Amino acid sequence: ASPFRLASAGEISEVQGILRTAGLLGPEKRIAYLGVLDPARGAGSEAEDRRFRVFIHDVSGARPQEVTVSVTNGTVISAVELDTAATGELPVLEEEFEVVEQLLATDERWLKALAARNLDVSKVRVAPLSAGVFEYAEERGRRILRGLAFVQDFPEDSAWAHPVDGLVAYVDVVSKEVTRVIDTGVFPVPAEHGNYTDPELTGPLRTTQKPISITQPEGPSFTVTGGNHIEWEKWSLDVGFDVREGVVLHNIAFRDGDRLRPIINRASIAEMVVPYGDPSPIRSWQNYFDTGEYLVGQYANSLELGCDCLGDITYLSPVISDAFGNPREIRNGICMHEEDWGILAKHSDLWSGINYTRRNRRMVISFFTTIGNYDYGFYWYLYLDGTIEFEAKATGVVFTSAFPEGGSDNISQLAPGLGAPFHQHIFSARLDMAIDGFTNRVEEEDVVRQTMGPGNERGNAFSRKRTVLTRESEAVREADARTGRTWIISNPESKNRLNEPVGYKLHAHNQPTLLADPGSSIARRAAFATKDLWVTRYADDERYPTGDFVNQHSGGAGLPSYIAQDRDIDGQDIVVWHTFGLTHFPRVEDWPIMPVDTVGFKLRPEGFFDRSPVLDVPAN
Amino acid sequence: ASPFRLASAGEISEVQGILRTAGLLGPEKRIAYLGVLDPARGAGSEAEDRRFRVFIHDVSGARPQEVTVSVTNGTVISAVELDTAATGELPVLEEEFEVVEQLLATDERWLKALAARNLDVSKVRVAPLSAGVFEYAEERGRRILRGLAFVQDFPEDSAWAHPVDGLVAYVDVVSKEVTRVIDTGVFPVPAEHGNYTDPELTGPLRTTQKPISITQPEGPSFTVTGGNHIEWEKWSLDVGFDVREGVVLHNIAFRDGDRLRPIINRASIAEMVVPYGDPSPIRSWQNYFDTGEYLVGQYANSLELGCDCLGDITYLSPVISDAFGNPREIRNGICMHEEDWGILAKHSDLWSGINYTRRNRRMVISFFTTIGNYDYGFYWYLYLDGTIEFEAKATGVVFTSAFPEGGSDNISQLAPGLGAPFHQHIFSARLDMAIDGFTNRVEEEDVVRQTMGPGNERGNAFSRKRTVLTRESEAVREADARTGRTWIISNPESKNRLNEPVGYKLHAHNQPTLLADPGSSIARRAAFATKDLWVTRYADDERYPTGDFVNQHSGGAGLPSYIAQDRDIDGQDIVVWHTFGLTHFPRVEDWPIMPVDTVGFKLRPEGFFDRSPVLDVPAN
Ligand SMILES: [Cu+2]
Ligand SMILES: [Cu+2]
Ligand code: NA
Ligand code: NA
Repeated sequence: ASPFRLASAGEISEVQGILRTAGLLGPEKRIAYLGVLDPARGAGSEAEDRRFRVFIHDVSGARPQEVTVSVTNGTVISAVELDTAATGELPVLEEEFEVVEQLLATDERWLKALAARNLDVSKVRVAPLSAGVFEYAEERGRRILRGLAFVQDFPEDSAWAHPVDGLVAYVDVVSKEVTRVIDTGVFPVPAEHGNYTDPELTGPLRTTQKPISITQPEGPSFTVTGGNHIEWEKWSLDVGFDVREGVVLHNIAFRDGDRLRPIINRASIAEMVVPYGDPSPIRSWQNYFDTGEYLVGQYANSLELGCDCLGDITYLSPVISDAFGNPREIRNGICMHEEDWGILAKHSDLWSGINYTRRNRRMVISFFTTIGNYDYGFYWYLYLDGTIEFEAKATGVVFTSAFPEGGSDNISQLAPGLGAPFHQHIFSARLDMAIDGFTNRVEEEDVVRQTMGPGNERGNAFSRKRTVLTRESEAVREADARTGRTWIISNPESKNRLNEPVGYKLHAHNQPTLLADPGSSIARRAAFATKDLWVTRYADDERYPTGDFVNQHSGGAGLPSYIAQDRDIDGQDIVVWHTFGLTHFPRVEDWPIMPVDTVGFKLRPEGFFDRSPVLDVPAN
Repeated sequence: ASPFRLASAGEISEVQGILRTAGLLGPEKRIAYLGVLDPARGAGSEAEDRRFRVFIHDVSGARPQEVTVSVTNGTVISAVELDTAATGELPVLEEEFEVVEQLLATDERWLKALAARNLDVSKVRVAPLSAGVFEYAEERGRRILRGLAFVQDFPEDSAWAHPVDGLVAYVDVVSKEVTRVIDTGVFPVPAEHGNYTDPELTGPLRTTQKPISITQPEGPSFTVTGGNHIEWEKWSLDVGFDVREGVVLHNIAFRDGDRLRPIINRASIAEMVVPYGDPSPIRSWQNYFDTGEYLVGQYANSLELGCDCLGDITYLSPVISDAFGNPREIRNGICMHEEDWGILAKHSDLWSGINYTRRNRRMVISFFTTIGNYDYGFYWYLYLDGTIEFEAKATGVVFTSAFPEGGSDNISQLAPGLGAPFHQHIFSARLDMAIDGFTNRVEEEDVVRQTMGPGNERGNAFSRKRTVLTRESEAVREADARTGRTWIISNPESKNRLNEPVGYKLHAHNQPTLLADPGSSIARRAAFATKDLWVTRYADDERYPTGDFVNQHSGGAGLPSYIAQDRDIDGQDIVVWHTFGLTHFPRVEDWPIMPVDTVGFKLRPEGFFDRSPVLDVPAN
């Protein structure tokens, strides 16, 4: 009965039926996005009204539509025609990816370029990539993908080992036209294979690894009710899934004695951008908005027991829509389990003679997505002591190019003639905060160094300072690792037993933010990525830091437009947006398949509790 | 037969006999430090000579001595008398701790201060703390401890809940005189108890945690030979133990095909300092050098199976000397085990149809120490992919004070009337590098942003730059998180298959360094803590960043004096010293016993291998 339950196959089928009945889903229509809307602000509100948001593409070239449907009542609530040259194109459809290689295989400019390189078109794979917004006026209002070529020597070959540099093509996937083919010159195609299951490359497999067996003889310590409501070691939350954002956590709360205390109303990764730093015209347009352009939940993997998730695993299998409105199950797409996490607290006291040790554990909620060559794991952790942490795991195969004779300032060499362009992987976490309720504020905390002198005669004192962010115009903040800068989200109307406002402290990793020139297309489209922390006043329609329609959309939407409203955020319903990412200069060890690298953030209680919340953990 | 084997009980007994017969270990003598010396540099050192270094204290006031003995030959190699006003006092003896409380209990000034506060002297515990060097000219050349008082209401009570503020005493522990008693005023003694095993405070214990069973049905994947030589998943190393430094790793190497390739010759935590930032004269002198002043190895815990170390555990039980030269075993003082570490690499490839997942593992070497109220865990990790990581875990009970009426800029409130002064925990890792051999150099790597313009028309390019550190005077470096600064240790004479020098990259956490005023006593004595990275030329006698005799040394010893030699470090035998630490503003949740917080660093291969080193890991 919970309003936060996962979408069911029947709900998606019913949305299909409602759209069909309304005349909105004829044979020329495709569903590019479908997802459940969260309840509006208001305790109780409608007893039950499940509403869905749909983006509807038209393959004949007519204008697309944004539609909201009530599956409970069987009604279309609103339907608006979109002017995509103004507000952005819809997300890329899975069926449009296949179009690109097929169209290029019959284009005489493409065939001439491959013939000049002595390449067989039947062996050339084309990576179909999002287009962005650059200097090509004919692309405005059209759905464009750009293609880069790789050779596959045989059907099981890793094409990523054999980039065809100097060549790029642009394709209109609705009119099925190749608009431009650009050939800047022949580069040798790197010849070494990158087949990481070939015994010639792996050598004999290790025989030295003995098994590690992780079991839970009495089952796990968490309970799952209503399909997706979790209770674990005083935590309470609902696990959602959205085709765009992937796993979404709702209603994160902590049972403190007899009271369920809210902490975070909604937590998600609301965008992720992968900008490339190679100025070659073959790749200087290359920027993936995996969330906003491709929809990461759509490409979620089925996770295999014992390989992907080890231990006593509970799975969720979320349902999404295909392009025609039929439900599709992602079997075993979300893994949930608890993990031992070392020592929690320990002290051996000389004076009392008491020796005390307790162990920690964490609850893990994770999913993995694959987008072309890259594979990303998204991990949410809850700890016994009240800490909440997010970790992204990046692996897969690095995107390759030729390595130029004479070297490069923007490309790493991985193998003879094989390069890997520099790039970043930058995430935006949207944290709809609810620390003890919705009246919240953000303070920036810096360490304060003090000068030796009166009142500090030995020059040892140091302190800290907290600055309240009171309006959106002052709530765009940068990291400062040297001064230990953190941000505290507090509730000024809820005090702990020492009469201090309860709070949580956000600890960032302080990695570099977006490196592109501030005047670049990517800096305008991914403005969120240029600053570490943004705070906005909550609003129903302010969902993504890049806006609703990211594909081929110029600047003008998203966080810079939201904060211009300069709303009061001092003791209000607020949303924290945290930018964090990895800057990747590829190394030889990343080839031919990359070991996991990680980045994340965490939030720790800061006077939220009246004392340690884990004094009641037993010894076992 | 290995020169790097742990010291045995028999070796320590031989040292005792040698000292005794040489007349160096009379009844007035105490051993303040005893440890084995590493072999001198020599790629052909065959004749085994086990040598021990000893610091001998004299309780009657005679000059202490530094002695080197050969246990192989049964001889005293050298014995030097020390002038401690010049070169520093010897480490604090465990037996001097109790002397402070006993001497104060009969001092009329101390008793009068307690009587004014209505405190029973039999209930007053005194923390005996290191003195440092401040304004008191009468302390130069004398062994001083300073004492702070806490009330224990009953024998099993946590005295840390009841600090007696406004009172401090100084004690000469050799002449057994109380030199000063300072009473700055009466503060209420906080009355709430902090007994974290009292059911009245814990409440009923949780019944919700179900067991997690971690077993290795075929045994562990590592082997231990010669007592302390580890082989695990291509790694090879020796696990040493020193009473000052604790666990020391020797001869870290990686078996790459047919070659055993050195990486690090010796890795240790060579100092750790805990400076306090409260300007009250009761505490403004307070700075713990846990390694240099107290010796963290001698307070190592015996680690309990299933509580401290969980899984299939292999223990080492190192032997140390007591104050009279008798061997003392620290039973189960070092835990060794391997742990599952999630996904190592993963890719699902559309074009080849191959789905690939591999799991990661790490080898863990750990010990725990207790120094008064604090407990520290030291963890070294080796990963399958060549990564080396260190993690310190801080827990225990925070050091307390009164919380002043009207508040404080330098103390947190934990409970009614109970404060916790601000402080840091700063570590120095000493990494005697040996990347493919001893000819190494360090480069500083910064991200480079590029401006939009010719050759970068779309404003997307970015790059990096590397600066070689060529002499010690230019090898004192600061972090810069904003530019992604890392340091690369490479061997300019050993190239990978792409003809680039092999290297390892040091990734710091970029936490704040020492906050004290640069003119302060602590900044002079802990100068290492003021900068993130130091590089020196290797020398046999440059062991600790703070010098050999840290206790009551006036300042400048260790790294500032080593660096002043300005030696060539460009392609030489070099040592990297990395400073890293936690800045602790105590929170309510840290009381009455603190959940673990962590800090560390890691090193990752950077073109050390010719491709990923984990292609031969099986699916399992
Ligand atoms: Cu990358
Ligand atoms: Cu601390
Ligand atoms: Na909110
Ligand atoms: Na070295």
